[PDB]
Amino acid sequence: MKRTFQPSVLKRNRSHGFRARMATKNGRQVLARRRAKGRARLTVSK
Amino acid sequence: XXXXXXXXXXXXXTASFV
Amino acid sequence: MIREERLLKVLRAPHVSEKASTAMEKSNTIVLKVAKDATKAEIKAAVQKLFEVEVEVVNTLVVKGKVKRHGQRIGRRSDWKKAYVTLKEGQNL
Amino acid sequence: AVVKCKPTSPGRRHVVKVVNPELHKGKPFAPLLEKNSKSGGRNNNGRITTRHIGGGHKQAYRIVDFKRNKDGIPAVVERLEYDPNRSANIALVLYKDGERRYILAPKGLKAGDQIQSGVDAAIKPGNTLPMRNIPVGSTVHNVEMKPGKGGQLARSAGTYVQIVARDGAYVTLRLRSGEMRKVEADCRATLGEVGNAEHMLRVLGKAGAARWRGVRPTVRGTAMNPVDHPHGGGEGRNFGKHPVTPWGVQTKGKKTRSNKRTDKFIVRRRS
RNA sequence: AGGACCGAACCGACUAAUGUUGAAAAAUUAGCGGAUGACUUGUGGCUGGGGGUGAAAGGCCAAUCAAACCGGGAGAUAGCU
RNA sequence: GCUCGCCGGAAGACCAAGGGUUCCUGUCCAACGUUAAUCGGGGCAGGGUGAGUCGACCCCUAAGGCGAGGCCGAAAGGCGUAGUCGAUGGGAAACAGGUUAAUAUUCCUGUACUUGGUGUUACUGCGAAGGGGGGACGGAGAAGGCUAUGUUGGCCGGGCGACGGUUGUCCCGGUUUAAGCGUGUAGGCUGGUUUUCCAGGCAAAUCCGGAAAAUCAAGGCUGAGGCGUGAUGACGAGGCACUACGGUGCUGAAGCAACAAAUGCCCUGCUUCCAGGAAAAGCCUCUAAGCAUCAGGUAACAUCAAAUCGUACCCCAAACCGACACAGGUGGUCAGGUAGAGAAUACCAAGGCGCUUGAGAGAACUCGGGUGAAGGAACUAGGCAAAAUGGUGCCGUAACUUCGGGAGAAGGCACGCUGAUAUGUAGGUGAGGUCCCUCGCGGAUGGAGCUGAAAUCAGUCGAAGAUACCAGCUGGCUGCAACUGUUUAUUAAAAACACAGCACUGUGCAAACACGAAAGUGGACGUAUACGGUGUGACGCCUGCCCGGUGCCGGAAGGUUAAU
Ligand SMILES: [Mg+2]
Ligand SMILES: [Mg+2]
Ligand SMILES: [Mg+2]
Ligand SMILES: [Mg+2]
Ligand SMILES: [Mg+2]
Ligand SMILES: [Mg+2]
Ligand SMILES: [Mg+2]
Ligand SMILES: [Mg+2]
Ligand SMILES: [Mg+2]
Ligand SMILES: [Mg+2]
Ligand SMILES: [Mg+2]
Ligand SMILES: [Mg+2]
Ligand SMILES: [Mg+2]
Ligand SMILES: [Mg+2]
Ligand SMILES: [Mg+2]
Ligand SMILES: [Mg+2]
Ligand SMILES: [Mg+2]
Ligand SMILES: [Mg+2]
Ligand SMILES: [Mg+2]
Ligand SMILES: [Mg+2]
Ligand SMILES: [Mg+2]
Ligand SMILES: [Mg+2]
Ligand SMILES: [Mg+2]
Ligand SMILES: [Mg+2]
Ligand SMILES: [Mg+2]
Ligand SMILES: [Mg+2]
Ligand SMILES: [Mg+2]
Ligand SMILES: [Mg+2]
Ligand SMILES: [Mg+2]
Ligand SMILES: [Mg+2]
Ligand SMILES: [Mg+2]
Ligand SMILES: [Mg+2]
Ligand SMILES: [Mg+2]
Ligand SMILES: [Mg+2]
Ligand SMILES: [Mg+2]
Ligand SMILES: [Mg+2]
Ligand SMILES: [Mg+2]
Ligand SMILES: [Mg+2]
Ligand SMILES: [Mg+2]
Ligand SMILES: [Mg+2]
Ligand SMILES: [Mg+2]
Ligand SMILES: [Mg+2]
Ligand SMILES: [Mg+2]
Ligand SMILES: [Mg+2]
Ligand SMILES: [Mg+2]
Ligand SMILES: [Mg+2]
Ligand SMILES: [Mg+2]
Ligand SMILES: [Mg+2]
Ligand SMILES: [Mg+2]
Ligand SMILES: [Mg+2]
Ligand SMILES: [Mg+2]
Ligand SMILES: [Mg+2]
Ligand SMILES: [Mg+2]
Ligand SMILES: [Mg+2]
Repeated sequence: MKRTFQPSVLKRNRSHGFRARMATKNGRQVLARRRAKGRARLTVSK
Repeated sequence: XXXXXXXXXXXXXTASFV
Repeated sequence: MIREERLLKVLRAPHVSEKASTAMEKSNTIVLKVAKDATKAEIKAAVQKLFEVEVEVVNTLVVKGKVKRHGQRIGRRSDWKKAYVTLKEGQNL
Repeated sequence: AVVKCKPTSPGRRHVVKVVNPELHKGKPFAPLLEKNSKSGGRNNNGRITTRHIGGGHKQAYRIVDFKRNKDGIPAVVERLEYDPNRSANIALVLYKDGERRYILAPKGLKAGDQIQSGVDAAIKPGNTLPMRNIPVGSTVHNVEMKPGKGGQLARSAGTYVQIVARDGAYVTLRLRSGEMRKVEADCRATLGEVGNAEHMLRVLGKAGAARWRGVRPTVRGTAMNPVDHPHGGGEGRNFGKHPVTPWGVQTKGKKTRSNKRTDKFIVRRRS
């Protein structure tokens, strides 16, 4: 049966990519939180 | 060499009303 | 393409595979490892000047590095660019 | 002509079509076309602000000359074309200098007729004149409210207004709603009735026809749950609540007009 | 001509059996309904939580919904176990 | 390696998305594989994707996003103009053959094509952020002309049959060739050519659109396909020699015609219908300002340049989404033979596989099946289930009806094979030949040769001729909903929801209303023959009385009454 995750790189980058996150301050606050936590992968972009 | 565990659980049965 | 300084860093190493050996015998084409950022043009100029040989055409491809493991640690080989440089008929290296 | 189809299949039994052989069967005049993207009844916030809108066949908009300011230039009707954006039919007119435009087709208009606009035009169907120069009691349509703004009143098929009186710079008009209204005498109007008067005789006949018009199904509030609509539901079919609207405003009689800026022009409201 | 007929692809999911620590966190087999249309589908897009969307079942909104998810107030409070 | 079995509108082949080295070779068997494993999509080490013409990218825009200034908003921010992004759409160009363990429209051979830059030469009105044309568009249906492709015959090569016959009307295989270039065919569309005038196309315009007049019986545009060329080539059954079972090298016959035939092409056509069916740029053309010696334009040569990025492999699956090497899910392209209406179905071709434990035994019981004496729903909440019906042609077909239906109503008859009518029928296709041509891919005759139903009569076997697979059970009364449709993804598909229709009511357009602190947007680029809300729910006959209560509408004299 069709599961929930149907991958698509273009949709994936346009939704959660670095430039989509940084477009707004709230997304920029996500980067600030992940930088503070020390995440190896900041965003979903490859 | 990297085993793990997972459990979600589901709920269903019959009636107990008499 | 015209600067002698740029050209001297374009060629990295020759390729010594079985395919390269066949290229020497059959179609007079040399397989080289070049800088990842290099363009077909400049490569033609560098080989023509540093080897005194006439080049017909140069086709390039990008080899993706392999993912390996050193013990229990993940790792990746570097990407590199492979150039197939076809020499004009008669000339040999 | 109004023709009823024989009931050779359910969904065709009650369809009644209005067929006018005089309408042009070819393609529209290309230079007058522009995109008209659908909205789905959704505003710039993306929310539905008017329900029961969505889908339907794609339609292109025809630029209709609602101003009629080519004064003194006679025009001849080349053909009548169907317009999906309105119930009335439109007329492609050709002026004597070569200009083409789309106009509303009045009742008696036909190919080869001659129309004229301006203060010195004759009072004849299809002619546009300032309404100060039209005899009282005449029947007109596509009536402008403000000088140069364009016609806005009585534009749908078969509609018209009556000039019942003239007094100084104002006239009193009886609109299709029956209200008597004052409009500036310098406003223009087109003589005659709007064509396609048989439009009320058509029967679409089936749900698919309304879907072709971009009309989505309407669900009665009494069929909903209390969380969704004030009429809510209840076991079986229960009502017991003075009629309302999806947002609590009382329907079935409560008046909602509150302008205070245009009432000065209403000498008698409709009844 | 047809929200026409029959019936594959395709969409749907009415009956029964099997499955119920499954082949499977809703399936398979034999049947069944629609099948030029209010059809179906690909790729993008828009609507965000007392809000959305809903041919309306309190349905759906990432195996979740009479108020999603994540973090915080927070060691809420718990005359109860 | 030889058999056997399964799929073959897939369980084959090629892709997109997604994955990311799983691809190929060597080597190894700890772990991984639901068993062993010498094997593997496992471990290790090397190798492997080559693009002016394939995509991405680039130019162009859709929905939509962002958005200088701007408008709005406690702040954050929201909306939005000019703009700038954004394909799932529009824009220049490559084909065949060969070759690697793994790549190939990317590599070699052969033969092509496109767009720019530069130079030379000749002839020369050019030129926009402007204007026009074009690009440019729906659904359904009907044929006709074609090709892919198949069949048969001919031709070429091989064969004379592990047991009856097989020099024969016999058996097997092959009979292949592209883009490009030339011709412009079937056919579709449109009257054409000059001169003249003109408040229009934001100015101008020689263009477009107009008015008149003249003259021509034609001209132009589009477009399949075929044919020729490409091609004295390539490919080609097979052959002999060598050799590491590979292979390598050389040679290499015929390479035609008829018929049938698409869901593919002419066709973005034609016809018809209402629900009335993108944009922009490239491209063509027209002139402004600014140059008119110049620049620039056109044409012919020569010449440069066409970068960068993807390119292995899987892709209905063991490589993607499902924790699994999970009986699930996943868009596009390709469409062989016999039977058949068919992409159903059965058996097969090319090709790919036998589903990662098996071996015995042949108990109960369970699952999936097969058959059944006599009876035939007595079973059972309930004919659930199972069984039965099932095709084509023809005959025949009721109440009722909105005259369409009901209806495939029910019910019945005939179906194989052989011969004859007729050594293949009617039909379809149509060569040669013979006339005619202002002459060609021509027209008219002509009928050879191929292809081919269907019927009747006679005979003939079977217990059964729609013999398998495939493939309606039917009828009567009645409740409910008119109908098609929608719904509780995952215990409810209904009488529930929707529905056309009907009525009431609001709404005069800075509309009502709705989303928004607001700007604004939707309603609608609509205007009462319109839109919103409510209830009812085709159609037919109809919808009685009550305004006291509660709402709503109208009135405004009086009583009462806030801030002030
Ligand atoms: Mg490349
Ligand atoms: Mg409505
Ligand atoms: Mg209604
Ligand atoms: Mg309910
Ligand atoms: Mg709600
Ligand atoms: Mg409520
Ligand atoms: Mg009740
Ligand atoms: Mg139907
Ligand atoms: Mg049916
Ligand atoms: Mg099945
Ligand atoms: Mg079916
Ligand atoms: Mg059906
Ligand atoms: Mg859920
Ligand atoms: Mg709450
Ligand atoms: Mg606690
Ligand atoms: Mg606290
Ligand atoms: Mg088989
Ligand atoms: Mg087949
Ligand atoms: Mg099949
Ligand atoms: Mg990929
Ligand atoms: Mg690996
Ligand atoms: Mg392998
Ligand atoms: Mg093991
Ligand atoms: Mg491996
Ligand atoms: Mg700003
Ligand atoms: Mg595309
Ligand atoms: Mg090359
Ligand atoms: Mg052929
Ligand atoms: Mg013998
Ligand atoms: Mg079709
Ligand atoms: Mg490949
Ligand atoms: Mg391969
Ligand atoms: Mg699987
Ligand atoms: Mg398995
Ligand atoms: Mg047994
Ligand atoms: Mg028996
Ligand atoms: Mg037996
Ligand atoms: Mg018995
Ligand atoms: Mg018996
Ligand atoms: Mg009985
Ligand atoms: Mg009993
Ligand atoms: Mg009984
Ligand atoms: Mg039953
Ligand atoms: Mg059965
Ligand atoms: Mg059946
Ligand atoms: Mg009863
Ligand atoms: Mg129903
Ligand atoms: Mg009823
Ligand atoms: Mg739906
Ligand atoms: Mg359910
Ligand atoms: Mg459903
Ligand atoms: Mg169900
Ligand atoms: Mg009802
Ligand atoms: Mg009553």
